[PDB]
Amino acid sequence: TELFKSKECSLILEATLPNLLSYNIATPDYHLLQKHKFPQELSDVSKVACTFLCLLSNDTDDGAGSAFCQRIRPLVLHKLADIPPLTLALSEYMENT
Amino acid sequence: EKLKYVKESEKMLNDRLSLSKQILDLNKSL
Amino acid sequence: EKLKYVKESEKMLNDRLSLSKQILDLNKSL
Amino acid sequence: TQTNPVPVTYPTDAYIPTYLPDDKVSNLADLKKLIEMDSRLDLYLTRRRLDTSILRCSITIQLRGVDGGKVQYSPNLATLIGMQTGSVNDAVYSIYKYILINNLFVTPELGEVKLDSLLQKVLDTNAAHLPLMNVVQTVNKLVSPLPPIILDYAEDTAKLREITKLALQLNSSAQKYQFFHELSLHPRETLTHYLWSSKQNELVLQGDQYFNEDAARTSDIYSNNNNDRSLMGNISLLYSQGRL
Amino acid sequence: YNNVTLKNLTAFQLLSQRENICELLNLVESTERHNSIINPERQRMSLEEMKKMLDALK
Repeated sequence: TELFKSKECSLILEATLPNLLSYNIATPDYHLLQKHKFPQELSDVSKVACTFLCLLSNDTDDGAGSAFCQRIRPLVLHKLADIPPLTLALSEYMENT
Repeated sequence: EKLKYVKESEKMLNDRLSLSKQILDLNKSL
Repeated sequence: EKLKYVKESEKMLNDRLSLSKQILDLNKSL
Repeated sequence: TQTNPVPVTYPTDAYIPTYLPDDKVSNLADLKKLIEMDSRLDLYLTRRRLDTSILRCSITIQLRGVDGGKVQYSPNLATLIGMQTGSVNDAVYSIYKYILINNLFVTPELGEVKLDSLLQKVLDTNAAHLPLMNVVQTVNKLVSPLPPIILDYAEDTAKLREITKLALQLNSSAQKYQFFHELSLHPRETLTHYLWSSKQNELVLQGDQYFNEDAARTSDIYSNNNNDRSLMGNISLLYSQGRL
Repeated sequence: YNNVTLKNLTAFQLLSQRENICELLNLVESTERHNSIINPERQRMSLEEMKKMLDALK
């Protein structure tokens, strides 16, 4: 509740926290697939961000964490569709939605 | 607005997957 | 984008209405 | 971008002195207010620029509008989704969401999935556990391209450079103010400090004079220069080490 | 000239140190290094530009 309190500190993680997951990872691009006319790995910050997000997902009783994690899962699911190490990662957040 | 668009688009894609599952119930009877 | 998201949400609601008409067609197809 | 920041030669965002008397200036706090204004505005612009994206012959003609926007699905993969030709990423997203709805992972434990009837028919496999990497890798094989028509029968960097140069001029003026301010506070132990430090700096700058081009080729270094004391005293030490 | 050396740092400290004791006895002018940095016509042009920005933002 201290971290997700103000109006400028709780909105950086609305966009940067999915952005740090697929960081320094050769994601399958689509511009070459649209202009005809897989990484199998992770990075150094990716495991730390996944561990931080899974421990942030343990906010029970719908407090300041569970209200935050429901607006991020439809954007994290777009990144899990492309990176198959992100299926093995983020284990507890998928079980806790 | 971005929440209200996604919460309807996911339900539409779930309805399309449910109809794609119900097509099998018409294919198994033929 | 504020206008475009509502314009797409209304099109998704019209697609939901067309899917409901497809369900009504399936209710009379049997 | 890279992993490490780019090393540059020009200074960027120099310090602001805080030891200046505020009873006469009364503007360093306002300059700090401008700096935090610029930092908050750049914070919002950076967050917006990050959130803004997150014989009968056949007739064949290679069309102009052959694009990768609508790429053909196989008839096995089309009935698993429902759409005829939607996209190239929406198919992978729909297959992953269909597996996530069916809950085939667990009730590696997350790599290997439980093969259903449709998941065996679209993949032509017979195994029970198969990894998601080999699930996703075959999607590029199962998608076919679209067939043609066949008929048979700046200024910001220079501006920040100017601001940094003017801040360095302010730092020079502040240090030259502080030296005379300390000389006004104490007149005794700063002039002896000058007579010591300037003498030592002149001894350092006069420490490289006997090693020139035409000075070393002559003989007025080795001969009769016992007052120099720098060289001609280590010949008993370098000979014992073999350096010659 | 991209890097500094020991002799360059010592000569820089010595040239910055002699000019401070050179101004107390007042045997140097040091007015061309004063007027070209102050520039009072540039200062009143700066005040006119800030007044023009006041007139534009009001």
